[PDB]
Amino acid sequence: MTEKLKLTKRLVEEYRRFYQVELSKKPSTHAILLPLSKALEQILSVPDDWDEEELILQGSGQLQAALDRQEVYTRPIIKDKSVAYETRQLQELEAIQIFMTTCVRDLFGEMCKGDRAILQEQRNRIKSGAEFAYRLLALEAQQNQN
Amino acid sequence: MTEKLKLTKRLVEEYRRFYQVELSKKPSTHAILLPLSKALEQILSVPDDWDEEELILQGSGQLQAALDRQEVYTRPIIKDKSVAYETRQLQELEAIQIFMTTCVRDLFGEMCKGDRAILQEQRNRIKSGAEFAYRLLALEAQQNQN
Amino acid sequence: MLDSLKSQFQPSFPRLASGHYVHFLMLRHSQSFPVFQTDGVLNTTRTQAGLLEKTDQLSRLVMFKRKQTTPERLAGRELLRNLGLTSADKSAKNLCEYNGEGSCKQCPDCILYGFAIGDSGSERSKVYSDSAFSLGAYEQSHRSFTFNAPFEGGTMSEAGVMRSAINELDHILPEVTFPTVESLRDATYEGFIYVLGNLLRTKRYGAQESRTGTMKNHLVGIVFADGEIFSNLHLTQALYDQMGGELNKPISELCETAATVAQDLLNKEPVRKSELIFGAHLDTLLQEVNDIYQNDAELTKLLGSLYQQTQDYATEFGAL
Amino acid sequence: MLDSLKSQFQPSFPRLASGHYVHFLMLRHSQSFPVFQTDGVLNTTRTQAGLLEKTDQLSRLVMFKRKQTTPERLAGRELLRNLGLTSADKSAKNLCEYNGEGSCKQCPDCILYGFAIGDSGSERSKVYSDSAFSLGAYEQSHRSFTFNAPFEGGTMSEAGVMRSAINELDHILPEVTFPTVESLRDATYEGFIYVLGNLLRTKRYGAQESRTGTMKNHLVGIVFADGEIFSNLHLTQALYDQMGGELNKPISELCETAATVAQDLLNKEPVRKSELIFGAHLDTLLQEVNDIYQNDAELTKLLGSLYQQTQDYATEFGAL
Amino acid sequence: MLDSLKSQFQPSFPRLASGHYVHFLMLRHSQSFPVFQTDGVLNTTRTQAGLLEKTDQLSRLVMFKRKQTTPERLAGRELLRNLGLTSADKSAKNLCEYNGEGSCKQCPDCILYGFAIGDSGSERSKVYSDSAFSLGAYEQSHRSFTFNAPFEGGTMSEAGVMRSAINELDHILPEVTFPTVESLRDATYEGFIYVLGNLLRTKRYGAQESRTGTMKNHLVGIVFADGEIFSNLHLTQALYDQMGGELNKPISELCETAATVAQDLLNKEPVRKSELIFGAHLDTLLQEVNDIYQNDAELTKLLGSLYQQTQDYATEFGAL
Amino acid sequence: ILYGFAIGDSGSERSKVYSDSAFSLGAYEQSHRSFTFNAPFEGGTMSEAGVMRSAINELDHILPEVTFPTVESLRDATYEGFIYVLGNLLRTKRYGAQESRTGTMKNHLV
RNA sequence: AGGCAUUGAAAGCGACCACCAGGGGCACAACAA
Repeated sequence: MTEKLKLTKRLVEEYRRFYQVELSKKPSTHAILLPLSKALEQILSVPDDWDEEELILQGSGQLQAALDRQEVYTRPIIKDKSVAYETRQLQELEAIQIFMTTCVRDLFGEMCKGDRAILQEQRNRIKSGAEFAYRLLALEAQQNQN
Repeated sequence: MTEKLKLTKRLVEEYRRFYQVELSKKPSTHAILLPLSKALEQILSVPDDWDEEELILQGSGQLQAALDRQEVYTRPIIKDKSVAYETRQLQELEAIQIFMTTCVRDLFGEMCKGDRAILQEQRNRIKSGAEFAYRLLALEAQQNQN
Repeated sequence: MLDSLKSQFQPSFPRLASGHYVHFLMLRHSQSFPVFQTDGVLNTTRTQAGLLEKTDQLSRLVMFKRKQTTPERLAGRELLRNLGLTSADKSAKNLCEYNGEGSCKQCPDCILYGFAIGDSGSERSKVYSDSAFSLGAYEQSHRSFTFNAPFEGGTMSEAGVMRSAINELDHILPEVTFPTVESLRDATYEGFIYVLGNLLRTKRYGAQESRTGTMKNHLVGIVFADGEIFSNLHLTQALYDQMGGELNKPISELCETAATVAQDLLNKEPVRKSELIFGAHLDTLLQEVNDIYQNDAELTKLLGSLYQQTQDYATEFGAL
Repeated sequence: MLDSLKSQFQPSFPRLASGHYVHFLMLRHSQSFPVFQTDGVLNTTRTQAGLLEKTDQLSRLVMFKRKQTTPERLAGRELLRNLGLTSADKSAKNLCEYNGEGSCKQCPDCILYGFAIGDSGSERSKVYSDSAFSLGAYEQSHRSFTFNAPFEGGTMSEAGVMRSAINELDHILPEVTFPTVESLRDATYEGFIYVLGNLLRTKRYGAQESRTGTMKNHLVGIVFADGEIFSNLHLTQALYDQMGGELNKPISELCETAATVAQDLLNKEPVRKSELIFGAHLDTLLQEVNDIYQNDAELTKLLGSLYQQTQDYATEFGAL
Repeated sequence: MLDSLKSQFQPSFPRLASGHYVHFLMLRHSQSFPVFQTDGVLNTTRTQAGLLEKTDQLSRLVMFKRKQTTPERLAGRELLRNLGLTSADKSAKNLCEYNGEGSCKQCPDCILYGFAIGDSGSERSKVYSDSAFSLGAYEQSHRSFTFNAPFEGGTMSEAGVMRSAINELDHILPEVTFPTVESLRDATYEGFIYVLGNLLRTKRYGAQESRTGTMKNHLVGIVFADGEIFSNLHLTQALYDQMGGELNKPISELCETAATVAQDLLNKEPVRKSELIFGAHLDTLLQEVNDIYQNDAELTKLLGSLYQQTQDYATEFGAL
Repeated sequence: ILYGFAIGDSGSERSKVYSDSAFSLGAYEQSHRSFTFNAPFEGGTMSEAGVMRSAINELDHILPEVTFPTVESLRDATYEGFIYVLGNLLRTKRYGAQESRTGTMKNHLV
């Protein structure tokens, strides 16, 4: 199947589903690509003998335990007052596990061939494309809402 | 799957058999990880100048002593069944001892290389994996019928 | 001593070098818990423990390449600014941005330690380092310390929520020793007093300077030679070999063993060695260099001269 | 030892080469973090692991071609300048610009390592060299280090805004070995001591020489021969197969394994071999070459003779 | 082995051809980054990938027409000068200037590889050679590297003026294979040993021999025939088809496959095949030839005899 | 501006005031004791309502008359910056853990 | 000297930066007989 290429927009929309900042706040690159920076840091930092399925629970837990280190203004699931908080959390933990499995299989495993040296040389380039893709998606929402 | 997926699962399913905060209380990270925190703390707080089998028997007694301070609704192996004191106490002791066999002979001894330095730089990540895995299991066990 | 050595150096910086190396051979003893890190862990590498005996593997800490040149270098720039030979104000004609397009082309820092971006080309360093290694094993030379950062209320809660400013950090212990060689190519006598001055006068290394990383650089030898001598790793392996794998011995004894190993190794290098300053000749040389750096008139004369020597280099051979 | 070998060399450089190769078989061990790069990444290539038993594909680092001749030349040229045989000053009668139009056409570097630009023609190098490969696989032999460059204020934001002074680079680890066979075609005895001089006396390789990339060249044999012996890749693969791929062994054991594979490879070459200098005969050869390079009167006698021989070549057969 | 092969050959060179081809089947493996260029790019051409099955077009590298005969020829001439059968000094009765008048017109190079400059006619090469093709596609088989040439002061600016010396060159990767048949017409037995000697004793091929282009020639068969067997492109396309393009196989499995595709093709050629030296008979014959080329008495006798044969030919039928 | 800061989009500034870790002049075995501490139920006993709540452990505390020689430093200051920094050194007294109960010290400037 | 009782909650980082300039052919040989 095709998933050996063309990943980057789905990778960003899959975290934009649970974490956001508006470009009207004039945010840092560090505040835009925050979820992907935690995911790539976890993949590259933990010992290289560990394989895919242990990384996902660790990297998701590194990202749930780091978005709860920030303001509910940035969480467009936990901020929906229409829903009971345990069911906000059931949605939150399935968004993070679905993003972070795309970061461990699709990004690291397929797009970077599962090699930490290939991932490391092109980390800054991957990140850059996610910052631009985030802005591109932010400029879609104001189009569909008007 | 086995070589780290079963290790990273059983690391929490072996404490869920003897320790459970029910998640609707919205409990702390410190309250969920109470077995693994005191197991990894007991493993780092002594050097490898004496053996893993001495470490299990001293550590299992310490973990069973900390859960003698817990309220009984947190110990499912005493709360969730009605059977004689000496037999429910023996199964609770063998669940505590077997959890401490994986924690020393697989998590510390193989996955952390048997080396305190690579475990110590990794505690926050193996804690965040175990944190995430506990909620991923507990909220699945609660909500999979919905 | 220095009155004899003036003869060994060049009269002005040359266009290309000529094999007039001077090597400073030193032990850098840790005090006050240093941090040498790059990716959030202390830097370590697997190595052979010794040379002939003690062939077994040992992981040792590494003071990675730049972390030992740039503390020296910046302590030099500050002295050039105390003496008024270079400046920090953007209105001044002798301004020197450290790292930028904005750099001077002509101060002692730029011509000795080198520069790279700009339109006026670039200049390779005349002072040469390499990464330096702990004489001991990493397991017996580090400890990790928890740190916290609470609210001024003396608590980790301000609204009854927890502040989450907790982590632990890996620190190198005191009395850990990194054996090092820095080497200098085709300098003048005043340039030698500038870089030697930096080795002696700079004390703080690595991360978090404001709180840790004070070090005792004991200079062990100064060797004038026709080429470069042994690596830092080869000196650490030779010194662990000679110390018998029992490094847990006094700091003066470790310095005298290093003087004895350095001279043993120098006899095996295919370089002419004009002058070898060890023992009482080094203790006397250091004391009269320590005298230069304590007398305001001599230090201002010597470093004023280096400035000119380097403005001349810049205008004759450098970035004009 | 060397008193016997003068019989095997040519008495002066010949117009065309008549098959008098001297080969230097050596292990280049990393000491501290070299950077062997082109196009902004460590050069690495896929190869068979070893010749016959270990037949899996294996990515290994490549010390690409010039990166192990250029340090040899530039250390030699500096010695020609210390000895005053050549000069750096643009007025002088014995000037040699490197790698430029104003190159000398008659000094020992020019005849032994060659030149090409300008009207007087070109000369091919008498020193022959090859790309060298890491004995181990790339994944166990490199590490990536991040680096930053703060403003001298000790911050990344002195201007009130972040510097953009942060990126990462890949460096080869210590104890990584690159097997190599340099060759010298039709030299004099004095040319042999000059080229062997460089191999034993040069220490720095790759990018960032001023900060990194010290290496320890262990010469494991010298072989006088009627032709060219094995490629670097073939020696690398033969030594990996001889080590059974368990490369985590002491450097001294790797050097005797290198000697004892190299002799078995030499037995399979359609080349007459006149003097295979290995082991205890190489130790006494290298100790005799050291006591040339350690002695002022002996080195200046010997390399001056090379100058004349090379001048004579230039004015009889070369560039005139 | 060679003691039986002596029968197949003719006793002296004839004036007109008489059949009697010997075909040297080779795989040439790259070992270290060859450059095979004309006009500043790697020579490359579009061809069908393989004969019957994988009939898609594919671009492959071309080891062009001379690049696989001048290395052989010049290495044999060096041997003729080492053995003293020819000389390179002017005012000697056995001179052989390459590519001029004053080519010897009597030595084994002049007779086997031909001459055509000046008075006294021209001689057709008895060694017949061809352009060879990479078994793999150009995209899997090359890389571009950048080359710099900084000033000797260690940077790409010399007075703040930049140095215009950065280009890139394309080089063929290691372990890429070039299938070949080179062919010898009307040789004597010593002439066969000379030509075979050149094929086993040569090691460098491309541009920049001084730094690059070591190769490993595996002779995979020797076939005695009345005339020319399949083309070089045809062996390459047959070998590619036999693997289906699964070319990432170790070099022994690749040489053993080449021996079997070569025997399949020989059975479809309208040529009487007197002798087919393959496998255990070939790795005995190669050993018996290594025993000649490692022995001064055998080699001086054998090529001295060729000299007479080629000189006899010169005075009876050739230029004398 | 004197002791430094780092979180924010506004920048960071390194401390002008420099410290080491300080070390005890005497050895550890001559300069500490470990003290038991217990936390009863305020009815005055370890029985909470019929069964003991456990709250006794020991903690290790440095003795009085133990000296930590130290050298602080301040760079590129103004005179009023020195009056602030020397002031803080002279005026503050509560150093360690458990400020509310212990770790009063006297800094003697020598 | 006894019974007893060796802890307990929480927190597990946070911000920003992921480069910068300048070089990108230089010399000659285009047939020899």
